[PDB]
Amino acid sequence: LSDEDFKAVFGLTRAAFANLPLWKQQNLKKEKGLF
Repeated sequence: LSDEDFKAVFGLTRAAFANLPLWKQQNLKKEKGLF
């Protein structure tokens, strides 16, 4: 995912996503298109 497209997916840039705690990253990744 391109950073800005990633932002379009998750609402925040990859940097900001990584700034999030592991569980939050996992939650967002699950929400993306896993569960």
